[PDB]
Amino acid sequence: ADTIVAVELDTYPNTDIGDPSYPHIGIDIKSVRSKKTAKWNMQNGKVGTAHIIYNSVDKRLSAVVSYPNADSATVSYDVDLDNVLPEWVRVGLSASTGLYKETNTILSWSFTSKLKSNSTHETNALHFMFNQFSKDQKDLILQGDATTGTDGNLELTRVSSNGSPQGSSVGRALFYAPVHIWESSAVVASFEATFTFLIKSPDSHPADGIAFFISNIDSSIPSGSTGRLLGLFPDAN
Amino acid sequence: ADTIVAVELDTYPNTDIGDPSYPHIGIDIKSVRSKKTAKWNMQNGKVGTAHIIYNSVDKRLSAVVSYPNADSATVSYDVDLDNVLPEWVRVGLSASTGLYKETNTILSWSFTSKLKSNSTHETNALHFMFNQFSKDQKDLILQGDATTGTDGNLELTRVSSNGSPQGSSVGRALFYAPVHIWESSAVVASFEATFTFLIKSPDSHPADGIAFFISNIDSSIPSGSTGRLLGLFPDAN
Ligand SMILES: CCN(CC)c1ccc2c(c1)Oc1cc(N(CC)CC)ccc1C2c1ccccc1C(=O)OCCOCCOCCOCCn1cc(CO[C@H]2O[C@H](CO)[C@@H](O)[C@H](O)[C@@H]2O)nn1
Ligand SMILES: CCN(CC)c1ccc2c(c1)Oc1cc(N(CC)CC)ccc1C2c1ccccc1C(=O)OCCOCCOCCOCCn1cc(CO[C@H]2O[C@H](CO)[C@@H](O)[C@H](O)[C@@H]2O)nn1
Ligand SMILES: [Ca+2]
Ligand SMILES: [Ca+2]
Ligand SMILES: [Cl-]
Ligand SMILES: [Mn+2]
Ligand SMILES: [Mn+2]
Repeated sequence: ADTIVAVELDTYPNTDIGDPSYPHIGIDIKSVRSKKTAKWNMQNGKVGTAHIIYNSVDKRLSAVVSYPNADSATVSYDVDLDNVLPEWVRVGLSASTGLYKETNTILSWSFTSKLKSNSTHETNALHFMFNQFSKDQKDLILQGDATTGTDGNLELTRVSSNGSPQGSSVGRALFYAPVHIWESSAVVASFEATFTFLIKSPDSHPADGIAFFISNIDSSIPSGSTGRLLGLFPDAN
Repeated sequence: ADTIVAVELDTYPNTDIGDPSYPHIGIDIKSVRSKKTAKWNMQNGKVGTAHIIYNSVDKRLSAVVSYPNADSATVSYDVDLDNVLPEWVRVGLSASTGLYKETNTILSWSFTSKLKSNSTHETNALHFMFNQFSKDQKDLILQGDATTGTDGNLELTRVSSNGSPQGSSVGRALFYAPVHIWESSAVVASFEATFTFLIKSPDSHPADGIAFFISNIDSSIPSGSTGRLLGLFPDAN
């Protein structure tokens, strides 16, 4: 099975598998049942921003989601990455719909990682930034329904000709290169990610959400992970 | 056959392919016969640094090689990358030995590329930095004889357990992800690369050199490209 660390922007309450009763952001460590959540006043049709940060000094994974002129939703959690992930991983965005639906449109995505070994500036780093996406975005691995379209955006889940979202869709985008996120010789390991997103839904209840995730390098969309499993997990354990 | 743009640090004069009669730096555009060169006072067994810069404003590819407390060697040449390379490329380092030999050790390597589209801050960027190479360096594609060591270095060509280099060796390391180096809607496409290198020879005569190159994404070492072809070119044309 894949190993997943994720921050979920969960638009649909699946109370029967642990979700609080409202849209929420959550920190997911090898399970769709979030280790920590916070209430998220999601806004239909508006562009939001997510920021995810980790450092190995405090060993705290944190995330904040916001819209311009609204209160932010924020969540933090203890995590030792040497403990949960392999040394080398890929990073990605995932989204899904199920019975209920929403656009899962990514307008920008940036990531930076740094791994300072043993010595006094002996730092390896990777940074990438996408402020638009091309039709052939060769440095992304697109999985499932994910496409990079005419608009210059990444559509994680299937969108019709008119821009209207489709149900029972799942897609991910992974950065092409593996990332060295820990090494036992590192004096400080750290990363950050940011992305801007447009979740819009004709439905009463949008579903199901978007996540930034870190996985084993050979991760793929697990079977039956559309809808509530957010393209990340094979089951709800 | 591959499409190659390179900066060569050429330690061995092959004057029958237009090398000048001394070690030299050169700019190579689809041929081992450099479009331009400058004399380079190579220093056997000392750590040197190379810096390669390109912007699409001036459309000029420039390179400097130096050692601490020595004069530098510099070369520049007109290059429209859109006219030479595909939109997507890989970036790498190559070296070879032939009948004469040298260590072709890389101690660090960084690269940054930026592509500003149509719009006003519509920048995509990639940056990586290796100040130490690990034994399993998963974000490098190693070709031929190249290896990464538990000593933290990248040996592009074959070195024996006792430290002495081998003849008839060729090896390359390419960053794992494809790089978007130009786009027809770009206001500015630019990049820079730096590496530190250690070339040592027990011989009186070191050969053959190290190069930073940009290639078609599917580039591989041309058959028989040891010696003067620097692992870059299938022939001397
Ligand atoms: C919200 C209004 N409700 C509550 C009244 C609702 C909505 C749809 C069905 C519901 C109930 O019940 C059944 C029951 C059955 N049974 C078998 C004959 C008896 C167990 C079969 C189909 C449905 C549907 C349904 C019919 C047609 C097409 C698809 C679905 C569907 O996917 O249901 C979900 C899975 O079914 C199997 C068990 O079902 C109970 C689970 O929990 C029940 C509460 N529930 C279901 C859902 C929507 O779940 C889907 O969409 C979600 C949002 O996109 C995703 O998170 C989720 O993964 C799934 O895709 N939300 N809450
Ligand atoms: C293994 C013992 N060694 C090492 C001690 C060895 C063996 C033979 C030679 C050696 C060295 O050196 C030279 C040097 C010269 N020079 C000019 C007066 C001085 C710059 C001329 C000939 C030789 C020969 C030699 C003599 C007779 C018959 C054939 C060769 C021969 O090199 O054939 C080799 C292949 O050739 C094909 C290319 O053909 C046009 C080249 O133009 C000729 C000028 N030349 C050849 C060389 C060396 O080329 C090899 O080594 C280079 C350095 O590693 C590589 O750049 C090159 O690709 C090739 O591996 N350098 N200049
Ligand atoms: Ca949910
Ligand atoms: Ca030469
Ligand atoms: Cl590729
Ligand atoms: Mn949830
Ligand atoms: Mn030359």
